[PDB]
Amino acid sequence: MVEVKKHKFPGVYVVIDDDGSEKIATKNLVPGQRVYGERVIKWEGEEYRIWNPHRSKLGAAIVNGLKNFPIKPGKSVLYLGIASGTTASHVSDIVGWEGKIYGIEFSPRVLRELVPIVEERRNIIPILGDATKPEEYRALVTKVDVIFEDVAQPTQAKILIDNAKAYLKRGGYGMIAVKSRSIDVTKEPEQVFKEVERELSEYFEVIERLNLEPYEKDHALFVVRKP
Amino acid sequence: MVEVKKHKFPGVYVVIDDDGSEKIATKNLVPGQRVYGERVIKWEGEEYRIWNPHRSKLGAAIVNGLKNFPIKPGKSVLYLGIASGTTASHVSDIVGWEGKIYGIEFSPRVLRELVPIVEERRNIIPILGDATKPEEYRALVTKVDVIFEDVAQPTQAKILIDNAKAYLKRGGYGMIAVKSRSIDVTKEPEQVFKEVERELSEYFEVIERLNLEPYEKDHALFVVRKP
Amino acid sequence: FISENVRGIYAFDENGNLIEKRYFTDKPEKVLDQLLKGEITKDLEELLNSLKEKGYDEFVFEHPELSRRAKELGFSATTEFPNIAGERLRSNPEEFLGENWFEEYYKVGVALTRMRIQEQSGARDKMVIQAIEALDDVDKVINLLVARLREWYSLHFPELDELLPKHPQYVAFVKTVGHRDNINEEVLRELGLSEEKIKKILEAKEKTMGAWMDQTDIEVVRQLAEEIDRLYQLRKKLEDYIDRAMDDVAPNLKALVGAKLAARLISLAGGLRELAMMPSSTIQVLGAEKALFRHLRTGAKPPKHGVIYQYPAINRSPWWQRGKIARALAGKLAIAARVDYFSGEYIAEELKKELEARIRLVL
Amino acid sequence: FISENVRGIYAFDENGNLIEKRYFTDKPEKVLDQLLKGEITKDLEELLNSLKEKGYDEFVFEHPELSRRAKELGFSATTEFPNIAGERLRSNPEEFLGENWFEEYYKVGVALTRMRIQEQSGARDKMVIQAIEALDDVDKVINLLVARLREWYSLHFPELDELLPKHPQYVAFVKTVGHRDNINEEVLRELGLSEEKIKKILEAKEKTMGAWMDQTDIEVVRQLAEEIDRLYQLRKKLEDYIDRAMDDVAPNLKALVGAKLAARLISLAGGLRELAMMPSSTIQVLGAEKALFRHLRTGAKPPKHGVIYQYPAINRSPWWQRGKIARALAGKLAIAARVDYFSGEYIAEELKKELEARIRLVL
Amino acid sequence: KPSYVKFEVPKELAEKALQAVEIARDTGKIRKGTNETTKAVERGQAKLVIIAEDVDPEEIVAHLPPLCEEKEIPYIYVPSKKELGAAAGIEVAAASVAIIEPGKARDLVEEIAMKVKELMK
Amino acid sequence: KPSYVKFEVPKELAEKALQAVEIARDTGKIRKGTNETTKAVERGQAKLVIIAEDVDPEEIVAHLPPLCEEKEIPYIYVPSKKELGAAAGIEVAAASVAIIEPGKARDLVEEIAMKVKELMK
RNA sequence: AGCUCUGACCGAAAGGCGUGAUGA
RNA sequence: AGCUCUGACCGAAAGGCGUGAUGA
Repeated sequence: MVEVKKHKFPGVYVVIDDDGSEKIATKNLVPGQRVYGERVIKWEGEEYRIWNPHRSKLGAAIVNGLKNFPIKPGKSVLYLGIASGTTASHVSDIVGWEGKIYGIEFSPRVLRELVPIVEERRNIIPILGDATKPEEYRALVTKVDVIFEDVAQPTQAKILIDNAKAYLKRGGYGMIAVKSRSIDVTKEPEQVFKEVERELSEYFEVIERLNLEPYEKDHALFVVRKP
Repeated sequence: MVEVKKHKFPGVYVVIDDDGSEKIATKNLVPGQRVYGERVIKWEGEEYRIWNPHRSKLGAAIVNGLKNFPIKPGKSVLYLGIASGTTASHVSDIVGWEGKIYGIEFSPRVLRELVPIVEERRNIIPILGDATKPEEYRALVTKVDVIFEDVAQPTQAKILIDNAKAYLKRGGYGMIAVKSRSIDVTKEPEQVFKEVERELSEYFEVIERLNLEPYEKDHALFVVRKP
Repeated sequence: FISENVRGIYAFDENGNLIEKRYFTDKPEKVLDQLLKGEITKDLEELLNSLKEKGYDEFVFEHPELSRRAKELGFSATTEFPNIAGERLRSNPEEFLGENWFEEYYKVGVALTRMRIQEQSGARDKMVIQAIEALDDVDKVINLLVARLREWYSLHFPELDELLPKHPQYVAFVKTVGHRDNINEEVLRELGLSEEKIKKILEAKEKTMGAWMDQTDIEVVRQLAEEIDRLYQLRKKLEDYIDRAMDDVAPNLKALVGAKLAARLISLAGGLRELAMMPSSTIQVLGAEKALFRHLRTGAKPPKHGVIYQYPAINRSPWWQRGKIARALAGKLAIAARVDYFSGEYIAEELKKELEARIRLVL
Repeated sequence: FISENVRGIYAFDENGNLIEKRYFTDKPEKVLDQLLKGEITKDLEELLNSLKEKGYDEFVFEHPELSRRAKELGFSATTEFPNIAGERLRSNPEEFLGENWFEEYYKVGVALTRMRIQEQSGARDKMVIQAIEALDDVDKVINLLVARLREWYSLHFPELDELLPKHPQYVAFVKTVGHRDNINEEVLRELGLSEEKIKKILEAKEKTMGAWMDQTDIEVVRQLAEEIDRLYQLRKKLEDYIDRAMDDVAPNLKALVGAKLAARLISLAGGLRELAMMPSSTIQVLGAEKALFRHLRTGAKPPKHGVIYQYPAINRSPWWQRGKIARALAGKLAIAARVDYFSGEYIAEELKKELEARIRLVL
Repeated sequence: KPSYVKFEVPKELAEKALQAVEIARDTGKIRKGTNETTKAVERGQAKLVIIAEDVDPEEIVAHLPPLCEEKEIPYIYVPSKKELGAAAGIEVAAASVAIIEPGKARDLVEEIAMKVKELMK
Repeated sequence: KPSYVKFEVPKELAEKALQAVEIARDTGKIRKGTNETTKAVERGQAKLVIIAEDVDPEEIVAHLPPLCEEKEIPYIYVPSKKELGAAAGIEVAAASVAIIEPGKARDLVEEIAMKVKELMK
């Protein structure tokens, strides 16, 4: 039954899958690969990797109608907390060959599970680092267009602002997913969310906040602009 | 009281002491030097080193009327079993400046007590070594005129023959002092003395045996000559 | 001024300008590891001397240690991030790297990483468990081979036994100083040694109840000392190992209680799988054999001390209080174990903070 | 042909002639110490080849070994004492050495004698006692850092634990072989290793239950090994020392029962003094209460009388008999000690002989 | 859709278990919570180990399934953990629980057993 | 003239001891021989330790003098050993003996005591 | 001669608490 | 818990033996 037609965002596709329903999905950059064991589907000449909102936040972000999305073919993005690559694998599809991604995990065991991928899919650069230290990678990255921060850690608000001065280029965006207990497990979700926004708006302009429900609970994705 | 006049042997001297009696003595090679803490008496210009028979066997053998005595001024002697030096301290006096003694101790501790002495008295060469193995000193010595073996040791009969082949030179004499339980503790001294005489006569011409009583018990000097 | 590339170390003029550059002479992956870490190499020092050469006392770096140990080199430097230089290079890299500059940042990049990541293994939990015990053995061994070199060398110098009670120095004394008469002020200080220490002994050297040794007796004892000294060295490289494999085994446990105490807890476990697989109650009390006496010969009550009590927070905290604090660290440990076992995701700072703020209290 | 001077190594024509010589390029005293004992040095091998230039297959020495290991390397030689060469030199030294030749033989000898002789010390009965316990320690120390290395490396290669049961070769394997996939027939025999051995394990490499290590897990463990194999080096130089100061302490006890056992006996004494000063009854049984410690305390073989029972003659002889032999060597030993304490005079061949023929017997 | 859940439970088959403890709390014991639940599992006091699909961090009980398979015990996921809390002794949440000596509900348990033993492959 | 003899002993004060033993062997013990002689000296059992000036190698008893000045015991050399053997229990030579419990000779002992304490310097 | 920490209840309140209190 | 071998008598003889037999 599957039908596949262009979604609003460049590098995103909508599918009317078996029954009636709608899911998003992205063109596989390297046909034949399968990263996180997700549903590929075949279309005219080509394979589109489904992207499940329950797996990637940024997927859930977009199914919840993320308004504006700086990550588009050709763009150079810095990715903090790239992990296995389940979440960043998809942006690779989007970004494309003249696109470039700088992935940064910290635990060496997880990032490992990525390193073999980057042979087939060569627009990614796994870099074992700590976001808390931007300079440790000072010589492995070039100024980026989008910064992307996942990394559930209390200081994550400042993490973004730091990297942002180091790397993010004037007037490019960056967007962060916040889990809220990452920051403070005691005080009320909106209040931390609201605090986080202020701490950001001190450096950026916070041009959006989007809560990630039903998929993920008590998270929210923000996107900010660098003046 | 003391009067000192020449003995029958070149390099030996006689003294008529405090009261009535006779002792032997040598002209100290390096005035001021005292080896085994023996009585040195002075004479017209020089000193004479008393020689006590109870200490040096060849001392006794000379008070017992050792008949012929190959160790004379100029002669190069191989001294085997040279100990502290009490016993060759004297032959050094006789041998004199153009004379050369090669001493061989085994126990390194005793030899050490010689080593200081031979700075001053530089005609002796102290050599750590084992008479059993003559080659162990093969390159520290040169052919001698006399060999002298003390070394209370069973094979000693052999020891002498063995060295007499490497070192002692044609018609050169040698003299060994035998303790008789050095060789066989059980059997009768005048017996071993014989079996020893025989053992030597296989190689040398046994030109003398002289019992070392009363001074030393059951020892005897032998003189042999080399065909 | 001075920023590092994936190709060479560049120093830029105060405005925009080049000045000079040094290319990585070995494998760039290798050099960078040191440079990125804050470490200073020769490729760098070859540069700065050349920069002094053109008359620059002025110095700026992107890392805090590159500047702080640059001053430990002489030159007055300072730390500033995205400084004029890093900004220059990262701004438009193909200026410096040609058009294929990314394909480059890529190779040096994947290359640097495969270096720092340990190969897939499933035994490595039990490898740390040897290495942790294998350093407790090296600890019997050392107290023992010092016990020897202490009284043996005291024949020759009895005094200095209780003079330099700190072992690593007694040893290096014997190892370099050597004979009792080789010792002099100059080489006594080169050993550590306060201005008094260099006397309190030098007085004893000058008169002593000491026996006498020669170039032979010494030469052996100084050979026992060269072994103590390589055993110490064997210690450094054993923990150095632990603290690097914890990265690949329990990033969290390591980030929580420290790489050593992590590996220790992994030890009286049976490994990680067991450590992970069990309660927090079977954790707080682990190393519990010794708390202390009062019935061995006297009379009193029994209770217990488990390993994790060396947590500086459990330690500087008192009687009354405390073990309520053990109850806690035990739990965050059980969580650390599981994510560490199954995932590897660094969640540490989350529950590190969940713990800190935790169980503030009644006194 | 060949014999050695106080200056050089000469090689003489079959008649009387000089052929060629090689002067001593080091301190002669140092080279002679090696040559006189039968050891071969460069100066001697520099010669041999230079002789074979001139075309000499014929070789004759003055010492059994100079000829043995002259075959162990190339050349065909035979041992003969006062050979044409040794005879030419000592016969008329003046020829080779000038008019002052004695003042020379004197120097090189007195010199060499102060080389082999230790300086005056009253502590060396104890310095030995240290050494002898000091390597009873190095023996604890080695067994233990072996049990580690054994099971630790047996994570990566379980099989070869009972494959190479002989400790030193297990070690050197790990130390050079290193990683599992490094092993091969060629470098496997480089270690000892029968041709069956190189098989029994080589299948065990190919198949295995062994977990995986990388360039890192190894490189620490192959750093354990490098250590065990220097402790071994330390043991050698520990016995190499005992068997030397035993010449300067008790030449006699040494020449009688052996340098080690002589040091052990001095050892559970309290020293040389306390040895010579006690009966022969307090001697024969000594490690009896150190070897009887194996029934009720720790436990082992049915309790073994005495230290001195390690005498090859006490051992190669039976129950019924034996016994009365200890009572004897016991006797000789007390004597050797006093002579040794007081005199040092080497009387050892006497009692050695008085003992040997002693207590021939019933059965 | 947590990744520590082996099989796919029906939302009632669970419920029968969710109340199977509710009254299994009476004339036999239970052991509320995940710390003393893991307790019982290692010591075999575990009859059936019931768990929650809510619990996060998802690794807090992610260890139970392997530990159970090993110790030869049946387990179940009752999709809500707040209900599991109150269905034991007390309101406040229970990530998982297990039952030692069912008591009331004795035969009322292995129902889930015969069903877990196949459904999980 | 052996060098292990400190003091110069009387040609008589000696046989008095050589004969102070002969009948000191009667209801008091002796301990014949040099081995069990050294035994007694280390255990205090020695009253007077008598030696010989003959004995050779001269290092076989050369140890008794030092061991005595230590254990605080008086000692005397009887110029012949063969004598000393017979004067103890048996003909064959005795290099030294000593007195435990003089027995016959109780006070006939310390006669040599006084002398020996003054003699030895 | 070898083994197991304990499992709802501190807070005046606020409500903190099986994602561990309090007792060890 | 922490520390002590036994002292004239084997040999047919020869005579070997406290400068240790025989028994341990």
